[PDB]
Amino acid sequence: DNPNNLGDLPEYLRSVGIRQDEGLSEKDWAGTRVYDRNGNDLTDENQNLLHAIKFDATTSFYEFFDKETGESTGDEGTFFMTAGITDVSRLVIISETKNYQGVYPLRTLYQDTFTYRQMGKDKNGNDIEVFVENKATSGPVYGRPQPYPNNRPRTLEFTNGRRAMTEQTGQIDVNRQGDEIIGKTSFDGTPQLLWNGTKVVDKDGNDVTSANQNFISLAKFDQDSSKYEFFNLQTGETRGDYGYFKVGNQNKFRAHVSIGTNRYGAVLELTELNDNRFTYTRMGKDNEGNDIQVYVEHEPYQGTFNPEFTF
Repeated sequence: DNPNNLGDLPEYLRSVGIRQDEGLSEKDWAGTRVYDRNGNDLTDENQNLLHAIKFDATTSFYEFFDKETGESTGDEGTFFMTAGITDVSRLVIISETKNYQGVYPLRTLYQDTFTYRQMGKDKNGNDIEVFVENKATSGPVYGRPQPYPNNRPRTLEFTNGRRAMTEQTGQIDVNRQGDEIIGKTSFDGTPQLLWNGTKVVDKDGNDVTSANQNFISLAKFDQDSSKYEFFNLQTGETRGDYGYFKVGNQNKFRAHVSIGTNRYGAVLELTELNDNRFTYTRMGKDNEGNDIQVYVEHEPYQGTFNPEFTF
């Protein structure tokens, strides 16, 4: 029925963010106005913040398009709304073609309006926080009641969409959200799990951890806030690599944006995901220093550290 709802959970048990992602996926969007926090109109000074958008929750995929033509801008990638259960809601954009990431606190998502906070420009070219208002260009009118409503059809179409992800090294659980599998919280929102990288292997299962040590962390995920942080496995100290994460696309990738000492985004294909192990794949090294595909295995952490998030 709803392929994004792994485990067929009633809505009341789901994160706010995944429900918001689904809401965003129902409509074509276009940037219409930009305002400062007081409500003063700065649309003319921030035209570059305004585009047309299509979102797909199931694949956690977005693309931007020209408002005039609907032609792609060539910017596509991963998006998600943060979980929003124990922390505030933010839109995360990880561009897979334009090599940037953005984190935009939610201001409004209701009916035909989607507004978030972004850095923009005031009348004098000074950098200021602005609110970027998007309006739906498809769907209902949202006026008076209609027994027989005349809804605007959708028109945007993705150029490519999310690629098919088929790399597998072990069982991949598809009956619970991957955020729950790696970032389980208790009823009151307290994260319950810690993981560590155990080894890095090549496609034949040979251990190449020696050549890929910096991929090994003590990792902490929280499904209720979408927060992650990576710590030095041996010292328990933060690596300065922390921000927001999402397991998406029928649990076939883990994506994250680092907002710490090195600004980057990652979209990593998951090849195993279960309560005993998760594995992602990316390019790494062999011991001769050649560039090879590697697989970074993780298991539940058995050590004594229990680090708090540093942000």
